[PDB]
Amino acid sequence: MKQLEDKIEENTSKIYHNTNEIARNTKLVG
Amino acid sequence: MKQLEDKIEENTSKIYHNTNEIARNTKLVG
Amino acid sequence: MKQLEDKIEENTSKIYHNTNEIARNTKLVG
Repeated sequence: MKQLEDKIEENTSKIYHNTNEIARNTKLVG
Repeated sequence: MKQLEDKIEENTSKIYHNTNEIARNTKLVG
Repeated sequence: MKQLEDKIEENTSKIYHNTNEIARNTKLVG
């Protein structure tokens, strides 16, 4: 369970940062 | 298993939406 | 464990590719 939870959280964090950078680019292309 | 599967699916959904927004921005920057 | 690990890795790969495309768009909007 716990190492798998660690891997999922690493992906959750990568997704978080990507979502912010996508939003930044969305604003610039507007 | 099942709560972990729930978390993975939440990430799969976030990735799905991000992929669509990235494609949108890709088209605009072309 | 193993099928769940497979699903996590599929997400890790999708995130990898999205990160590269986001970087590409970031450079173009600069």
